[PDB]
Order: sequence, then C-alpha cells, then structure tokens
Amino acid sequence: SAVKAARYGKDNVRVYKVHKDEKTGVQTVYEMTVCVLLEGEIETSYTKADNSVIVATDSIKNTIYITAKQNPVTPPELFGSILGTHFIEKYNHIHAAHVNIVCHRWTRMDIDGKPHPHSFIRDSEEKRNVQVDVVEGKGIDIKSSLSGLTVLKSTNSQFWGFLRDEYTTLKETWDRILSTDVDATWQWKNFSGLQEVRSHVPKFDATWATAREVTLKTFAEDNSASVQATMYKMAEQILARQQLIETVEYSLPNKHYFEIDLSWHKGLQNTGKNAEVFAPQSDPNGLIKCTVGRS
Amino acid sequence: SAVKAARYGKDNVRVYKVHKDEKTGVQTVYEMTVCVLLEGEIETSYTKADNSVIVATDSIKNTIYITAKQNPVTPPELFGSILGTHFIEKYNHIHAAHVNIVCHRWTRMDIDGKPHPHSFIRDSEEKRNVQVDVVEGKGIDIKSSLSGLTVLKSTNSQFWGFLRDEYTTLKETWDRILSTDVDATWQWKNFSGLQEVRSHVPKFDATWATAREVTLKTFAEDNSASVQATMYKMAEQILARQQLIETVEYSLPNKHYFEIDLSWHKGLQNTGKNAEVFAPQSDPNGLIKCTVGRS
Amino acid sequence: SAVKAARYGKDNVRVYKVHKDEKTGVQTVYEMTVCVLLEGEIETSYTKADNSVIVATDSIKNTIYITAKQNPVTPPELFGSILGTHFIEKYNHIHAAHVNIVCHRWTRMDIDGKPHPHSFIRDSEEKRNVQVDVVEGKGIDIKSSLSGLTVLKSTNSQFWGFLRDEYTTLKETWDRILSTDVDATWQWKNFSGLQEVRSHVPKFDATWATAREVTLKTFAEDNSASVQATMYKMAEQILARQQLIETVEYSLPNKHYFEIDLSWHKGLQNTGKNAEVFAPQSDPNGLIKCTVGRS
Amino acid sequence: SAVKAARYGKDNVRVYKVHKDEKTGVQTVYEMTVCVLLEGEIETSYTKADNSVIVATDSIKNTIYITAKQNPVTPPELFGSILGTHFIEKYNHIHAAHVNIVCHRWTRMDIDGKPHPHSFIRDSEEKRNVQVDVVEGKGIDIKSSLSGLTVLKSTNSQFWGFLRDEYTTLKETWDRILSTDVDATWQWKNFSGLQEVRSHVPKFDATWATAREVTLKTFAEDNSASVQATMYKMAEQILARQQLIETVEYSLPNKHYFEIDLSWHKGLQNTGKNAEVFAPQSDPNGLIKCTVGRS
Ligand SMILES: O=c1[nH]c(=O)c2nn[nH]c2[nH]1
Ligand SMILES: O=c1[nH]c(=O)c2nn[nH]c2[nH]1
Ligand SMILES: O=c1[nH]c(=O)c2nn[nH]c2[nH]1
Ligand SMILES: O=c1[nH]c(=O)c2nn[nH]c2[nH]1
Ligand code: NA
Ligand code: NA
Ligand code: NA
Ligand code: NA
Repeated sequence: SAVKAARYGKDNVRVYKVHKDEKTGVQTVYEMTVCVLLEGEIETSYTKADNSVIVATDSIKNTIYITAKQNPVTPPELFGSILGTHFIEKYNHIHAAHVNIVCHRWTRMDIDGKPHPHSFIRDSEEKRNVQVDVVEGKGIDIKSSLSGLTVLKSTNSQFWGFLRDEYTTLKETWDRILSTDVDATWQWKNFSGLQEVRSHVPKFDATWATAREVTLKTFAEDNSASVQATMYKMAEQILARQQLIETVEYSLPNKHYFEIDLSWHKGLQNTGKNAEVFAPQSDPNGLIKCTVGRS
Repeated sequence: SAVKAARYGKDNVRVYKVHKDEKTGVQTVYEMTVCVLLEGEIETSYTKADNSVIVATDSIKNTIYITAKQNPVTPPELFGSILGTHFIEKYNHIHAAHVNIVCHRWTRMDIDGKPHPHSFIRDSEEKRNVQVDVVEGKGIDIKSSLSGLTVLKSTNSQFWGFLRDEYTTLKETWDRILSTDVDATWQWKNFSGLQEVRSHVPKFDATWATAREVTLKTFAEDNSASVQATMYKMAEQILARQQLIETVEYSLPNKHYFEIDLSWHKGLQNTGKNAEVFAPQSDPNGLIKCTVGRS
Repeated sequence: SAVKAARYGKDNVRVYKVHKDEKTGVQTVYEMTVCVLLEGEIETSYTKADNSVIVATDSIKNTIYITAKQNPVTPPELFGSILGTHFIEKYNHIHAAHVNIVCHRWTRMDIDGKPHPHSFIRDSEEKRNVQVDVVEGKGIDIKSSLSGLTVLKSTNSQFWGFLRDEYTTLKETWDRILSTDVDATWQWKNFSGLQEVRSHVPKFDATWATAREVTLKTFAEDNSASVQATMYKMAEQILARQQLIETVEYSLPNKHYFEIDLSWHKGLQNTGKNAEVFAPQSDPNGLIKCTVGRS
Repeated sequence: SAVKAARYGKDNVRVYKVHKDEKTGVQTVYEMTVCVLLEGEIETSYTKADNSVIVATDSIKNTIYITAKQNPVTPPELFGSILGTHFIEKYNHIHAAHVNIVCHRWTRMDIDGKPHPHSFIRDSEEKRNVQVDVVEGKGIDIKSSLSGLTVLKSTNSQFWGFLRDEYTTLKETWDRILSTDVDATWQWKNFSGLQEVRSHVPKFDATWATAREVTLKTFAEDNSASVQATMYKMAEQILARQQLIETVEYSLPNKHYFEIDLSWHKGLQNTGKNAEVFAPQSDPNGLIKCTVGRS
C-alpha cells in the first residue's frame, strides 16, 4: 500500500478580535471559526511513525492566534491568504495550506436611533465564508461564499410544464410559496501570491455585498418559473458585475409548504385561491444546484 | 398504583398562515410551532385501556389548523387562548389545555429602500413565545417570552469583589467582554377567560416590544457590575412599564471569552490593556437566573 | 420590585475520570456533564451590586473537579449528593444546591471475544441522569432518569376505540408501527442527608438496571392498546420492584410512520396487510406523559 | 454566461421497509435517508425557463418509494445501484444519477436471552453509508462508508518527536487519552453496470463488517505513535483483505481531553502519573486525513 493523499491540521478554532479606536472610542468586533489543513512531504508520519515531519496541530492553533494578533482579520479573503502563505513559507516540507474561515455576524446595535460604540447583536445565523488554498508554486485560489440566508416569498412563484409520466403525481401550479436557504459561492481567478491578493483587497467586501444584494433583489422581484430559472438569473448578474470572478455556484433547497385540504370539516375552503393556512414540511426537500461560468 | 398526573397531546405542529390585503396587494406571513397538551378525566386510558376518553392527538393536530383558519393567529397570546378554550369547552371531560407557541421571524424585505409586498427574510433565530394554560374554572394564565436574542458588548462589564477562598482562582477584573443569549419571560395576571384576554389584546405586542427594547438598552448602557446586577435593572424597568405583569424572569448564560497569553512568543503582548485576540469558550458557561416581582 | 427567586451557577461542565486497577491493569472511564445552581442569601448581588455574597461560578467549576478527584463519581446519585452537600455546608449563606448530572456511555469494547482493558465505545446516545436538590434542613431529593432510549416495534401495536367527532380523520387500526424515545424518571423518597444516601448506595445502579429492563421487556411484549396503556404497565412494575421510589414519570413521543398509498402507480399494493414501505414523519409527533404513584 | 455544471433532485427522503417471514413470524426492519441528484441535458430549465426537461423532484421522491417496494433495500450498494440505473435508463436526456444513502441502526432486541421477533433498538448513531454514481456509458462507481463510530482509549497512545519551533508549546507525552469519531470510506473498483454489481452482492456486507472489525481491533491494540500512524495501519489491513477495493480513506478528529492541574488547591496531585480527572474539550480539535491505495 501507499499514501495517495494526506492532509491534517486543526478544525473548529474559534477566534474573536476587537479593534479599538482611541480617538472616537468606537470598538468593532470580529468573530470567526477557522480550520487549517496542511499537505506536503509528510507521508512518513503515517507509514513509519516519523513525527519529525509533523507541525503539531496544537502549534497550528497557536499560529492562528499569533497571526490574528499581528494582521488584519478582515476581509477574510486577505486573512486566509496571509495565514496559508505563512505555512508554506515557514516550513520547507509543507507545500499546500487549506484555510477555511466562517465569519459570524456581530452587528452594531442602534440604541435610540444612534449606533452604539461597543454593543452588538447577532442578527441571524447567516455566515460569510472563505476557502483559501495556498499551493507552493501555483498561487492562491479563493472561493468566497455566503450561506444560511433564509428567505420566503408568499406568491409570484410558479411551477408548471414539467415532464409527466407514470411516476408523476405533482399538480402544476401558477401560484405557490417559495422558500430556501441560500448558499452562494463565487470563485476568484487564481492569484499569483499575497502581493496580488493585497492589490485587490477593496474588491472582496464589495463583491460580497453585490452577491448578497443581487440575491435578495432577484429573489424578491423574479416571477419565478422554477428555482432553476431564478438562480441562473442571480448568477448571471454577479458575473456581469465583477470581472475577477470566474464562476458562481448556487445550491438551493426547495423548502416545501403544503396546502391543507380542510373541506372534510364543514366544507371549509383552504386550497387554491382560498389557501391561507399551510403546513411547512421539514423533509424531504428539493435540492437544486448550478455552476455558471463565462462563455 | 395510581395515576397522579397525566397529560397528552401533539407537539411540533408547524403552522404557516398568510394574510392578503386585496386593496394594497400587501401580504403578511406568520409561522409558528405549536404544542397542545390536554388534561382531564382520562386516567382510564392509562389504567384500563379505555380509549373512549381520548381525543386523538391527530384530531388535536386537525383542530390547530382549523382554528388558525378561522381566527387571527396574532398576537400569539390571543391565538393560544382561543385554542386552549376550544378544548375545555368542546369536551366535557377535558378540564385543562396547555398551549405552547413558538413564533419564527419572517421580516419584510427592503428592496431599493422600499418594503416589499410579499418577500421576507429570517433575520435571526430569536423567537417570541407564549405558554397559555387554560384551566376550567380557574381562567387563563399566560407567560410571554423572548428567547434566542444573542448579544455581546466588548467593554463596560466588570466583575470584582466576589468571595475568595481556597476554591478560588478567578482574577478580579474591571474590563471584560460580556455576551449572553437572552431568555426573558413576563407572567400576566390571571385572566378570567377569553373575553378578558380580548379586552387586553393591544397590550401584548406593546409589552413584547417594551421588554425587547428595555433589554437591549439596559445591556448596552449599563456599566455592568455583574450579570446579576444588570439583569435586575432590566426586570425592574419592565415591571414599571406594564401594570398587568406580575413577575419577570430572566435566565442568562455567561458566554465566556478568555484572554490568550502570547508572551511566550517573542514577548507578544495580548493581555489586560493589550488584549485584542480572545478565545470564545463553548463550555462551560455561567448560568444566572432571577425572578422579580412586586413589593 | 423585589427578588422573588434567584439561582445561579455553572452549566455544561464536562468531566472525565479514569479508575486504574494496579493489580489487573484494567481501566474504567466515566464521563459526565454537570450543572450546579445555588440559592441562598444572595439577593443583594442583584439589587445592590454586592458581589461579596457571590461564590464565583468559576469557583463552582473548580469545586466540581476537586470533588471528582477526592470522591467516587459513581453512582451519580451519590456523587451529586456529595457535591450538593459541600456547598450548603461550606458556605453559611448558601442554603440550597441543585445538581444535574448527565452520564455519557463509554462501554468496554469486546475484541476477539474478550473485554478490552482500556478501550471503549459510545454505544448510543442513551443517557443516565440525576437531579439532586440539597436543601438546608430539608434533606436530599433525588430524581433519577434514563433518556434517549430509542426503540421501535413493527407490529403488535393497535389504536382503536378513540373519540370520533367532526375534528376526527384518523382511521382506527389493529396493526401499526410504534416507535418512541423513552424518558423515564423515578423519584426517591426524601433522604435525611448524606449518611442516609450512603446507606442506600447499592440500590441506585440496581434500580436503574430494573427500570431499563422493565421498559424494554414491556415495550417488546405488550400487545399495545395505546402508548398510554403500555407506559402505565411499565411504571406499575417499577414501583412494585423498589419500595424506596415514590413516583415514576414517563414522557414518550409517538414517532409516526405513515403508510404510503402507491395504488396510483400500476395498482401497486402497499397499504394495510400489504404495507411494506413507510414514510417516517419527522414532525409533528404525539407526546404522552404520566406520573404514577402509590395508592 | 453559460451553465458549466448542474444537478438537481430530492434530499432527505426518509424510507422505512419491513420484511415479514410468514413461516417463522420474524420481522426485519430497514430505515434509510436517501438523496438522489440527476444530471443530463437540462441546461434549458436554467437558461430558458424550459421545464419540459425536468423530472420533478416530487416524482424522484415517488420513484424512491416505488423502487424500495419492488426491490431489496439491502445491501445499500445494490439498492443505490438499482435506483441510479433506473433514472439513466428511463429518461433519454438524463445521463448521470448520484445516489446517497444513510442507513440508520435498528438492532434486534434481546429479551430474556432470546432475539425478539419484531422489536428493535437504536444502538448508537453510527451509520453505514453509500455514495453511488451511475454515469451513462461509464458504469457505476460506489463509495461505501461507516461514520459516527465514537471510541476512546484511556492509555496506550503517545505523541512525541514532533517538530518544535517558536510556535510550539505542546509538551511531548508517552501516555495520553485518544478519542475520535471514525469516518472510513472504501472505494470499489468501477463496475460495468448492474449485472456486475449483482455478481458481487455478498462482498458488500462482508467488507463493511471487515472494515468495522479492523477499525476497532487496530484502535484497541495499537500502541499508538500518532493518529496518523494508527489510521494507516487500519487502511493497510482493509486493502489486504478485499481485492476489489481500490482506495481506503479515513478522516479522524482528535478529540482532546486535557489534564487539570489542581496543585494550587492543597497541593492536590492530578497531572502525569497522578492524572485521574480530565476536562474534555469540545473545540478545537485535530483533524487528520489520509487516502491509502495500492502500490
Ligand atoms: O496524534 C496526533 N497527531 C498530530 O498531528 C498532533 N498534533 N498535536 N497533537 C497531535 N496528535
Ligand atoms: O397511542 C396513541 N395514543 C394517542 O393518544 C393517540 N392519538 N393519535 N394516535 C394515538 N396513538
Ligand atoms: O457576572 C458574573 N456573575 C457571576 O456570578 C460570576 N461568577 N464568575 N464570573 C461571573 N460573572
Ligand atoms: O422549482 C422547482 N424545481 C424543480 O425541479 C421541482 N421539482 N418539483 N417541484 C419543483 N420546483
Ligand atoms: Na514550503
Ligand atoms: Na371541559
Ligand atoms: Na449553608
Ligand atoms: Na439516459
């Protein structure tokens, strides 16, 4: 037998950092969960019990905190690139670092109409994520994403004209509820190294904001023919607005809300045009994916 | 042996209801999870296999949907009272109904500065809850709550002056992070029945809004001496603002964020006044509770 | 306003302890999650910011580890009683301690037919729990439980003869699936203090074993008329087998598995006597409770 | 823009099936959660709102139940292959089906020493999984796995001899706790189609059993130099025992249990040779992966 692939590191490293403005007294907090996995010339730790090649996962943990102390943690695309580059430069036998960061929301509180200097609220479990792969001699590949953005529209979704055969019971509809948890990922063109990532720093937050805005507006305004058709419209717009993105991927569950026929009870009318009360279904769910790139 | 207590019913009943304004085209959605448990002269279903006394839990499920079809589902204090009253009036041998409702957030989307007529976002897993106990001949007891409101302040929390003995290692501090998930419950004076609940309908939403506002403002503005001291200030204010509340209960975890000493690495300074990077602790956590009533 | 009730302490304290037999080389591990909440003359920490009355929750955490170091951690009824008694005896102004322990399974591995000396498997998320309330001058109240015991029987469950009215759609049945997650609690007679708890130590493990065995055998062998009727049979037997128990409480969800009518597809027969494929329902679920005591 | 990749289908489809032996009265249950995602000539549903190419996800759901009715659901490698083949053969424009099955444990109860005919227990959340990719003209690729197998050994794990530099604080050790949740995947050689999968049916259960046995025995008996070294020993043995496997992949968290220094309290000794009470750490955790193949 032979080792075909190997990677190891530290997962679930929670990190908080505060920035304090001395002039204004305003504080800003960042909280993330970080995973770092390394690859390189480490096969002998597996095959020969040779620990000499292992940067201990505990040391990887220390490195994450030290790196956060000495560098900006925002945008996460930059922090992840700094962190991955550290490992491939510091250790001769480590040739790739894979950094995943999940950013948690701490949104500044408004008290009596004004922004509070040091108090924050978690408004939703929506996350902003990055996956950064730093590979020696092959540059830096960054995939940015938002996830856990849960939305619902109560009308202006349709689904008709699909294939009907002996396995089909679903009725065509011209008016249904559409609800989903949005997972959207935009993949950046390869960067040559950290200097190039630094050169594009302002584009990261702006592109996240664009992706989020296009997602919400398209969802709200599209008279949706299907999840497929609506998601493609989102992806097309993001690609149009940022030239440095190569592909956009969406993964959307279709979280079903079923009509409840109550006609058995005193002829009560609660279907079609009369539908007011619905039963949200926890499972199963549709799952629709697409990756959109450039012609 | 004898049956000392018994209750049974349906849990985890998900319900969605849409309201459609014909004039304006505006739609408003409500989504809840409902539990209804009944008590009464039902001992023989347990002791003698006498199912004749059982209102099937499936029928309880049907009743929840029918009731939501025929009645307002907001405020949840009212809906829960209607639902509980139904069971004690309809069935001679059922003498108490216990209704728990969890309300999920569907907040209207703002697109391009304006409120969208039929699109919604789940902004946070914060819930608004009610527990309604409808007991034949003893009226209606309602406990209203908010839960899952997660907040953090990065300074203006202290903790010193506590008992020190041979079990104590904690250092006194004049500046720490304070973060919690707020669970707050206000208990209404007993209502004589549904007519009385109806008479107070406007107070329910207003008191929820007050409770939330007092919680956020007090948390943000108090230079906190302890979780104990800050929570008492919250409770005192809520009681002052609504005469029909008898008690307020808070249950607050203290979600610890630890300093990280980095001095072992190149004398890096990251403690006390120099603390910038912290380690959020998943467990253990402080848990602090208090029930405040009137003198 | 006044403080009507208050308790505070440390939750989610994970503890592991190993016992090593020097003669045999056999090791035995215990893992628990512990919560300790204190009550007493502590109102002024809430009302006056007087921290002098607060045993810091961090110190409570230290005390749990020290107590586990110096005492047996099994049976958990004993450990919880030692731990609660410590707080009321050590601190003059603390008058009640409430200790909750969840015990996690680490079952010795069998390798090649023999028990391994130091390797363990988590066979299921079933837990054994205790709640111990130690109240100065009122002794020690212990509630022991098992929870998360998930079972299913594929036949020999019936449900017919229930109330039918205009809210009823459920069909009577003489053969259904019954599946539940068992939560069973037995409440001990009050103990005068630690000496009395010590005197009954062997009864704790034996009664847990009895409760578990009676639950499984009754579930498997009863031709169940309802969840109500089967659960009562369990409780009756436990009370008969241990005189020192005052009450037994069961809380059982009815986890529904629905028939799937496939007759629309080529007349396929999959209902009643022909039912082979079913759809497990995640929600809603029946919830049935009863507390059984002595005549 | 262009569609670069697309797949869609139904996730989280819960399925239960019972087999009833008429001669013996013995019943056997199977419960699974199934996901099926399709690919093919479906781009126009995304780009042109052309639903004519869409096999509705609801129909995919129906197909799963019908297929379970008409075919064995065990071993899951076979069921997944039947299910995936159905879609590529039935629909001309569908060219790949991706089937994921999670099998849940329902283990026959032993009552009074004998196996019960129709009662089952969920002994642990360990799962047996398959991923089956059926691709038109390219055969059937099957990855089988076990996951959620949680184990701990209290001694006979070491970790010393790792790289030490200015980022390192971890002390070398010759005796520690090792605990993990095992995720192990074996990838079968490509099969030409369903006839070939059928020809190997007995190997599926036998190889799962082997993988599980080798995992448990190696974990228990290895005097572990590292997670890396122990996991490689597992993989090597599985490959040796089944020629039709091409690669074995393990992904193992290192779930840390920390010593607790209690020496500050009355000189209490609880470290090194005196360590009895430990603090399980929920996070962070090491994560160690390797894929082993044939020379
Ligand atoms: O078994 C281990 N492998 C590792 O790579 C490691 N790093 N810290 N502790 C460790 N233990
Ligand atoms: O065992 C049952 N008990 C009940 O109360 C019930 N209600 N619906 N189905 C039921 N099954
Ligand atoms: O606010 C606090 N209250 C407490 O009771 C406590 N105990 N440790 N830290 C604490 N912080
Ligand atoms: O938007 C949808 N897309 C689909 O593929 C589908 N299948 N069933 N319902 C559906 N809705
Ligand atoms: Na390198
Ligand atoms: Na009544
Ligand atoms: Na005392
Ligand atoms: Na095909």
